[PDB]
Amino acid sequence: ELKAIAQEFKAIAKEFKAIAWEFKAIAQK
Amino acid sequence: ELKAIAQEFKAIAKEFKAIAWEFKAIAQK
Amino acid sequence: ELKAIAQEFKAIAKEFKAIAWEFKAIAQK
Amino acid sequence: ELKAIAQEFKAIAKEFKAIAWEFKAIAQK
Amino acid sequence: ELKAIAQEFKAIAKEFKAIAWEFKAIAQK
Amino acid sequence: ELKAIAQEFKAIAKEFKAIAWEFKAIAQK
Repeated sequence: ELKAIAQEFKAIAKEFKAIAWEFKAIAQK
Repeated sequence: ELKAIAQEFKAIAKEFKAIAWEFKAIAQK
Repeated sequence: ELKAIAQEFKAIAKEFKAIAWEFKAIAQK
Repeated sequence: ELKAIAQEFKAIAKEFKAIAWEFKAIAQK
Repeated sequence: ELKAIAQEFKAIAKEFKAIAWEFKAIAQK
Repeated sequence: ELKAIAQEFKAIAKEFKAIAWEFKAIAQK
């Protein structure tokens, strides 16, 4: 299902947004 | 938090496993 | 290095967000 | 080839599983 | 090991390069 | 849509290539 693929990429985008935030904090640190 | 990063990559791995499974099913058909 | 990694993950997150939207568009065809 | 895409996403999932495992080990320490 | 993480991201980059190529061919098609 | 997806995956591949290089730099510290 492409509908499932779309939803899974949406979740991946959310997780990478969080990863970017955490590395941003580590770097600033 | 590195623990947060690790958890988020674990989630990403699980989503890509699902994406691979869906594309495989699409390709099968 | 970590600052650059944080920015690269931020850009990756935005790109996966766009990919998810494109697949969503194809899914609800 | 969709079969190639599916195979490549399967490989990606396996690499991110490994990345999650490594970051978890780093965070543990 | 960050050395392992670096190698795993290098592999991921290679796989996404192939995915991009295959979708480019499907789209052109 | 597929054309845009192909281009987004191409950009993602390049970004993961850069991330891999940055982690490689941190790894051989």
